[PDB]
Amino acid sequence: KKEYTGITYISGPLLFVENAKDLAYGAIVDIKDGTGRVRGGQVIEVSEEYAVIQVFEETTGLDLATTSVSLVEDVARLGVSKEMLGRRFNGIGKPIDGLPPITPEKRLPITGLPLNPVARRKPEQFIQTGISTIDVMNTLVRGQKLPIFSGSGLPANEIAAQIARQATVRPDLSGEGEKEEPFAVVFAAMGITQRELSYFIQEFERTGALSRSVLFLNKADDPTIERILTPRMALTVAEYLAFEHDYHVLVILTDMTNYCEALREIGAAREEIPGRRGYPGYMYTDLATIYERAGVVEGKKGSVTQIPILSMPDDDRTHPIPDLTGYITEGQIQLSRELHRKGIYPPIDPLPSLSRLMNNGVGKGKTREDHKQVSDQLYSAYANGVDIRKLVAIIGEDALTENDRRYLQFADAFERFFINQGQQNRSIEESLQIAWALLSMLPQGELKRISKDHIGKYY
Amino acid sequence: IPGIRAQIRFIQQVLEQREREDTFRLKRIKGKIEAREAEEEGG
Amino acid sequence: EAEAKAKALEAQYRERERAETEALLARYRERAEAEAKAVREKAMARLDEAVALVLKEVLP
Amino acid sequence: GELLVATARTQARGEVLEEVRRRVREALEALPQKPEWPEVVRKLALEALEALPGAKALVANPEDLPHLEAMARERGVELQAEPRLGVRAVGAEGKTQVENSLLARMDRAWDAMSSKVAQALWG
Amino acid sequence: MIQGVIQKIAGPAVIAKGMLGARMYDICKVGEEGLVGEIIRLDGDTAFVQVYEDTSGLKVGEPVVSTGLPLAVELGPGMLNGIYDGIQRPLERIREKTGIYITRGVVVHALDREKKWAWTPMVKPGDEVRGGMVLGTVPEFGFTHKILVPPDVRGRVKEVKPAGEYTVEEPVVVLEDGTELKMYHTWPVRRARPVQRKLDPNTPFLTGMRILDVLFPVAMGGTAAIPGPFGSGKTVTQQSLAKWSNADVVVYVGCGERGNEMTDVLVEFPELTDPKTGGPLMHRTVLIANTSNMPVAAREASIYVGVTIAEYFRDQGFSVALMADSTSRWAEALREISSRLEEMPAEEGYPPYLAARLAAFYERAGKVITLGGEEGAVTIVGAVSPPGGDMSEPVTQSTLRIVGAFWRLDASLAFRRHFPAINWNGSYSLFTSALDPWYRENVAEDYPELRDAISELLQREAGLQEIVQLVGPDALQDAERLVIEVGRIIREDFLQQNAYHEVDAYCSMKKAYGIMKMILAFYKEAEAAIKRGVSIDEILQLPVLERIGRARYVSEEEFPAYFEEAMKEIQGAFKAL
Amino acid sequence: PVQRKLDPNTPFLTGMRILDVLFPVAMGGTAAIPGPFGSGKTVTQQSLAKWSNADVVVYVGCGERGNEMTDVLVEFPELTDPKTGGPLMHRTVLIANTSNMPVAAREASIYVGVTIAEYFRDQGFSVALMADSTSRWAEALREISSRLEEMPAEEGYPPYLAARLAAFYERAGKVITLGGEEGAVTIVGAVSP
Ligand SMILES: Nc1ncnc2c1ncn2[C@@H]1O[C@H](COP(=O)(O)OP(=O)(O)O)[C@@H](O)[C@H]1O
Repeated sequence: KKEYTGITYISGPLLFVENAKDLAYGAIVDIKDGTGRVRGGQVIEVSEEYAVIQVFEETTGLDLATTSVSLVEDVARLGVSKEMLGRRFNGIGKPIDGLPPITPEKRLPITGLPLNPVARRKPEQFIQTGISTIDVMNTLVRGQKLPIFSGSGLPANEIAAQIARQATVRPDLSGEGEKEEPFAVVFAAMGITQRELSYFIQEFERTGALSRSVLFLNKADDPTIERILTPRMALTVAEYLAFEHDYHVLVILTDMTNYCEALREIGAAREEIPGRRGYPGYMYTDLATIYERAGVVEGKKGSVTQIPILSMPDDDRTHPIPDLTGYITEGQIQLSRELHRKGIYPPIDPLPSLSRLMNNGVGKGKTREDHKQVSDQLYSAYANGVDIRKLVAIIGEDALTENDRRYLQFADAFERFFINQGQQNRSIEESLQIAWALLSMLPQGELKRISKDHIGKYY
Repeated sequence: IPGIRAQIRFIQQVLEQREREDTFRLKRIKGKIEAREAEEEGG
Repeated sequence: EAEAKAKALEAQYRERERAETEALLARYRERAEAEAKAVREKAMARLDEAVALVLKEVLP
Repeated sequence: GELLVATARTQARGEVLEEVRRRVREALEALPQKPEWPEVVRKLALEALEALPGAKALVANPEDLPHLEAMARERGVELQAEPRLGVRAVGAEGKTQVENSLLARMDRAWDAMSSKVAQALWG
Repeated sequence: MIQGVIQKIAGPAVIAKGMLGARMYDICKVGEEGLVGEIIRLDGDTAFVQVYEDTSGLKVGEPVVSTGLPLAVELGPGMLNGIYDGIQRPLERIREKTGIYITRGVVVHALDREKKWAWTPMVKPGDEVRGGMVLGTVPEFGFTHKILVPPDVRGRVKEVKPAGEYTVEEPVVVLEDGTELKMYHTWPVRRARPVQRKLDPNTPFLTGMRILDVLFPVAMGGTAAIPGPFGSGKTVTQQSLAKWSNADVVVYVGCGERGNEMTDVLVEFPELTDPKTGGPLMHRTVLIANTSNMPVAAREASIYVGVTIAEYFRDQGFSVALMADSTSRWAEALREISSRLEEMPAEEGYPPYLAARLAAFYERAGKVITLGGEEGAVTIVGAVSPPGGDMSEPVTQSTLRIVGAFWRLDASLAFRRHFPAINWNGSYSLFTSALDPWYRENVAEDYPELRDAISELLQREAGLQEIVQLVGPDALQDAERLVIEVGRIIREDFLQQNAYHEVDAYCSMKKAYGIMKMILAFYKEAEAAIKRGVSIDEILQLPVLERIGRARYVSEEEFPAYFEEAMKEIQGAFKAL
Repeated sequence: PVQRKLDPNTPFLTGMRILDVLFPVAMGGTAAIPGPFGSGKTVTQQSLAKWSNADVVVYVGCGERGNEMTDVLVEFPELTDPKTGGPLMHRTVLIANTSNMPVAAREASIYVGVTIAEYFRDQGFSVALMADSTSRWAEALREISSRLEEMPAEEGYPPYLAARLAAFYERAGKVITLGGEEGAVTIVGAVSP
């Protein structure tokens, strides 16, 4: 354990300590002083005679007189036990499960590069969610990165772990079984408040719903540094689960706003040459590089279904942060204040919201071939009706014609009844039923973005 | 509409160019500090 | 009376549900304590060897 | 229920594994006074001595260093000072001061093979 | 500690010498004007001075000798009642030694180590005690403050002094470790107190108002926020909260302050009627004032001092009511550092340590059960000055998902009668859904309903608003002015609150409730009027609208019967016509 | 080099009427089309090329998303070049770039096809440049230009804001190559918003 004192110069989260010939980038060592105190710091920018450590503590009860290094491990990165599954974690992951450490079946550097260009394959398989609207309008399939546009004081957060627990990986309806699909729920928060943090303990912990899941989550309280790496964990780990050992996976982020907020601090000092929003590009980089774990690799049906999860603040894609996302990611799923206010569960916008790829895994008796036009039935069927809704104080349900007056009423029944669902865990087929019914209020003299044939199957 | 368009338009850019200076001013400083002080691998 | 009869169901539905699910816990927990012991017990015998081995790496 | 059982077992195995660690650790603390102990001294003393390309002196405690005669002759030709559960070395100016703690060696093998050791136990 | 005097005359952040082995962030004794430093960077023996106190005599070779320890609040008796600098210096003692003007190097002693204060033995020797464990009673008010084992300072008893008036630093238990519990302890601000375990709100704090007390009900153990613009609401919108709180301990702290307004806080608290007591609000208030003339680091201190108190108290189960006077000056205080320390800050001159300097700190506590086995409600009131004014300050985004409530302040709105007439979507307290159990019983089961009932209109009204701004009531469906007008009272008696309109000095649950039916009714009766075909005008021209118009003119007591008539007066001025 | 570049003024046949009928191409210039998400633009590039009027097909990505970044490859033999009978893939050099790619990967991406095109072109071969998110190429350039002393003291755009652009389009036409023949060097600028 290679000691080096020579701590000259202590500035903020940075630290020089002499030497730096012997060191390999992305390093970490414990500096221990007279108190022997542990502070932790990645060994960054290796100079030659010195290093630059970016420690995370407070440097008090610290003596320049006694300093050293117990060489911990430079390229430290996780082990892995995919069968350690009752695990619950904070940030990087020290047992918030409190259960005794893993068995490093393998040892995983958190970076390794994603997939192969020639590995990935365009979608072809739906996955149900336990939610209705978010399977109908925008339809979940495996290997889909669906961003879910949240906003400020909202219960996005809820509808996350909520629909989390509802979830069950499913393609039964297509003609396949469900026996050979392991379900890997991987859960990761960040920036958690006292309140929120227990809601977590409430869901998994509700019954054994950790019966298929792991937590990982770097509080605000927790250092923003360790924060950064937090995802990279389950990111990398997830590969080891499904790609290395098939599961049908669920990436569940948390406002990655935080990561980047967090990112910033590092650079703000490190003199990291800005970029737009002062924020140097590679945000660009990193962001690409994370969701490239989508696509179906050959020999693995155990492909990851991705959910990237953050909020815009002024709720426009103006922020790079959504933009970015919105350039590469396969969708968009927003939530309105109005909506929550109106008490719609899920409270998910219309036209604003969309699963970019979803033809592939649906139809064909997998959810009926008819799912297609049901999706564009209700879209336009609905959307028309909000025209009526919005012309009302001008001209009410009198000046109106019957049809459009029903299209006011359609809208009303649509929002209230279908898209609100509270906490009921509908079934994909049970979701479709509804559709029919609601549209049945309107005549087929007011239906056509489904063939009459099909509508008459469920009229 | 087009007027109120043009407003934003005006804003934006104006905000933006300021932002050069940020870096430019700060930058020059960096250069100083680093030029005098970045020679610790020499000694 | 279609509501009433169903009301009469509800009682039992909450009760039986309670009684059994609560009972299921008894069975699991009190078996959990036991099963935890049995992996301890597997070790106990061949435990010594572990210490011996571990000691051996560290010693020179 | 299955989850309650699963935790129970895994938890239980840790209590065991940790015990085994402790015994070695505890053992390593009863080592400096052993009779076969002076011999052990100079092993770790040497191990540390390799690591520094500088040299100065070889430091270890009483119940350690006095016993060392091998590298009391060799190296810095000294038995200087006292830090026991390891032997460390000094040499070539500051910042080079490297150790090899017996307990950091414990922590090396322990921290890793919490896996294979666990295999030695179960299986 | 490590000896130095000024090595290199160089700024008020100087370079000392003889300071290797230094511990960053450590209090010192420096110079001779009472000067004190902070290790704010290291270079072996040479050290970055953080300079608090002024000089106009910076030269070489002037003491700079550390302490090897860092900062500390003298916790214990004497805090309640009597001001405390940001130096935790009872400004009284200073004033008596200075004059009207403040003068430094005038170290005073925070707690009376020179007065006789009761105590009581309660324990046994040959036995032992751990942290946070009652010892005896030093008293002051019915807010009686026993003394406990200060934790980290916990061992085996050896004596237990007989009850008696004694000095605070007098030991009163000596221990079989030869150690001695005494009646107070100076304790590092920075260190954060442990607890038995974290507890969480579900219980609602009440600041005696309506907006943030039902419409955005305040949580017991809460967290909150306000950007109150420049000469545009905040300060004066913050004091009545003090005298309308269910706090165990009021903790008035203001930073950077305008002297004058604290001649309206500090010298006004005596002449405040504690309702849980009678006299000075200072019965459960300490008063911890600091100004912006008063140093930068004091500006920080202030804050971190009331944390410590908050913790100290929290242990003791005291339901901390802290309210913070805007950080932004604080932000500045850090951020001026940057420049002088020749550093690359975060954006537009924003120091880079930010998350760093906020986040842990803020989420330190809030209704959290302790090793004192009691629930300290660290109820803290975040204020912000948006100095740009921008709804896009860093400081904002960092506020996100940390407060429990947040609100913003419009100025010409407020310049009017309703200061604070604000956007509720210019606000949000999600900390409001776990109090619904509690409300359901405690007030009532439609107490949470009736608050839902308002909002329905309030945001949907926006629905209409635009069309107003696209024409206005100029032949539009009779639902129109229904709503419009409705919303008016909803802000006018229902939320137009004033201490000064003393009839509305306070507001209660049940009062608000009363109202919630008062109006409801009127609305209802309008529905079946207009549905019947009635033109709203005459519904306008109802006296009973003015009877509800006295509803901030109707105090809570009066309310029961008051309202009970109006439900009739409604129907009399409605069904009839 | 190619000797003289001559007049590209024979239009490029594409096999879909109205297109060229309305707005033809010449044979070695600079075109453009926008067309983002929804209404699968890919349609065109497939059919386009299917008939084409070039004897070589050239494609790459720069930002194109993973599976789709693989899609190209897949659609290639699906495209039946009845000229060859079989695949269009026959007369096809393929290049790629998802977006996770190495730094200068993306930067070279472009350069590749262009350089190479000339090869064939010079040999008498009508080549067929296309475009995937031309605009997104530039992203990277910004990034690239970021980490440098220099900056987009332009307006959040990499300085050399006509540099890369230039040669990219200047190079083309109805060349009278060093080999004395011609290679049609049509480009379409899908900056595709
Ligand atoms: N409830 C209120 N009724 C009347 N005036 C109020 C009320 N709340 C705040 N104010 C106004 O606030 C004004 C000053 O702003 P203040 O609240 O002190 O904050 P700031 O420092 O942000 O301007 C006072 O002149 C006072 O009229």
